[PDB]
Amino acid sequence: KASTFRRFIEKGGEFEPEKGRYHLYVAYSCPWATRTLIVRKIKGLEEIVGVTIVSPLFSAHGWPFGDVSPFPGAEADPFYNAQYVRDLYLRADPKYEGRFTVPVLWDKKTETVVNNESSEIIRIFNTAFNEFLPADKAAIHLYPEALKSEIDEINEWVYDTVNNGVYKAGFATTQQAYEAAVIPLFESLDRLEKILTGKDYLVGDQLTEADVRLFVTIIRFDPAYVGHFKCNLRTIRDGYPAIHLWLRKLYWNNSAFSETCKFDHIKASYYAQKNVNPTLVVPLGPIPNILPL
Amino acid sequence: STFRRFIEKGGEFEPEKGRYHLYVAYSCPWATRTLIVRKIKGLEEIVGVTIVSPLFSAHGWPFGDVSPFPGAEADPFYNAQYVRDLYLRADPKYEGRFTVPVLWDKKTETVVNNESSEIIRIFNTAFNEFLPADKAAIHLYPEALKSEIDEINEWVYDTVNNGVYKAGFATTQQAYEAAVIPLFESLDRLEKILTGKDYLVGDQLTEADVRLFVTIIRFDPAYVGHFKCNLRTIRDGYPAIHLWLRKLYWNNSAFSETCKFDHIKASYYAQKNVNPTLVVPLGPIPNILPL
Ligand SMILES: N[C@@H](CCC(=O)N[C@@H](CS)C(=O)NCC(=O)O)C(=O)O
Ligand SMILES: N[C@@H](CCC(=O)N[C@@H](CS)C(=O)NCC(=O)O)C(=O)O
Repeated sequence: KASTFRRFIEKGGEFEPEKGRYHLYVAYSCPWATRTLIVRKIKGLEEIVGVTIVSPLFSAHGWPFGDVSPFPGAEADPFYNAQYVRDLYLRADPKYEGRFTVPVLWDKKTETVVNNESSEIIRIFNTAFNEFLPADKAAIHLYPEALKSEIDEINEWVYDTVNNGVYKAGFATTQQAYEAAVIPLFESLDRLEKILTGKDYLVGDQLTEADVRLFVTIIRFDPAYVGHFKCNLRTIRDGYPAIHLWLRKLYWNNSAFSETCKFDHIKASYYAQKNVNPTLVVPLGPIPNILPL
Repeated sequence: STFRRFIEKGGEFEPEKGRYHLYVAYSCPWATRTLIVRKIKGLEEIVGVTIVSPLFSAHGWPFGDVSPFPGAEADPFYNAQYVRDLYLRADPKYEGRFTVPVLWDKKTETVVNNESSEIIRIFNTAFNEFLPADKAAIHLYPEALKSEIDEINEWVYDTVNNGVYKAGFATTQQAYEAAVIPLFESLDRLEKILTGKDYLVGDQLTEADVRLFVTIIRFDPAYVGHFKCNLRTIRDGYPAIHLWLRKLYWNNSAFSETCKFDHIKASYYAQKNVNPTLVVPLGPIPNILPL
């Protein structure tokens, strides 16, 4: 089901570019939301766009805030005493009938959802706030014109077979559906492994959003997807050395990627999914969550 | 286990060819012990075997005609539908568990022994009169090594053979962690023992290797994922264990001919209480890496 709040932050538009007006609601466990946290740090937007961390322990009413479901690092809603993320959506639109997903890019002025599509939120962040940033941060652009077509091409099959692929495998309820998802997933990892052989970045020998969008899946792979989602033909760390190297360089050499990566949130969210893991036990491995360089 | 008799000249169960029969599941590591030793000792035409379905049911282990699965067999002797039918033929008032392995006596129609650690010891000597000289000479629990074998078996049994189950069937975070940490500590200890060695004890194959093997061969294919025994894998975390394991599997056909990874994975991942989706993962690929 596609996200249905698809607005932008544009001069003269509904959502004028401003400092201290827009706010992200996210779960650290969610790769889609983590995309927006990574790009928020890359672009130096921490004092321009606020963030609230919901509890990673998904509930019968959806994402709870940290007062409802305490967890280290999870926060109460600062603004409306919202108890679950759905309260934000119903505040924005009492008749809303979509899903109550994170990430939420929220407008505090008009009290509505600007955009709840991670792929668009991170593109908003490329330019919408540049006037509020120092020159070096303003210049960063993870979706530049010259590389857009190439980025779109690799994004298309990474999204379908890898970003969504792990879920297609993990949430499959038949053997047939599981196999139909996990095989194209690992074929695409085989392909990414070739593309990344001898390279630090997927596109253009520079960091782009294609890297960000892949990273949020791959960083969760050995710690959660291999076991919980049965994506276990091989691991990243032992089966895919070019991807493994690319992953570790992003994580260990760029604080935007490590400081937004909370492996305890990640593992707690996935392994609390009772329909898949009814014992609710969280495995202690793999050790470590990500190997050093 | 409560049938604990032996096969001895002059005893209740005389050593004979064609009289005793094993009922086993390929998925069960305890039962696989008896299959491995059966082949090591060349007993295939002396002690029969029937393979039950790995698809454990509400009535226990079914036979292959009840719950078909490649390689699972019908009961040849009593049209048994489930393993419990053998136990109840032996003792209608039996109140124990209907476990495999079963070492069965076709003559008196009873369970001689349903304890794997004793079945494989019976196999060291009880049938030697029926064997060629080279098979007869094999003894996997020899007097000179017994004390050392017993020492390693004690903690392998407690923390590794049983440990994977203590971890996988724990229902609290606390109990899982209490089981999985000693499991991997004991793997660390075994890794040191096996560095530069082909065998755990005495530079020769013993029952200690067999009893460890049945757990380790199931480790990357099932225990890591299904039982959350995932601090590290054998193949990438434990090179000395991995080498020992691969030499046994690839160089001694008793260990490969009796290793059915499809049965192994089907049994574990059909356990609804742990894996309600019932999906069987396609990995790891391969089940065991080559030498
Ligand atoms: N297409 C959205 C997907 C966001 C999404 O699916 N988030 C999940 C968490 S990983 C969520 O909030 N699920 C709650 C639900 O679907 O009810 C995006 O990329 O931002
Ligand atoms: N102590 C016995 C254990 C045998 C055992 O537990 N077998 C399991 C399969 S791995 C079984 O048959 N479980 C059926 C049950 O408990 O009902 C031995 O080592 O032979």
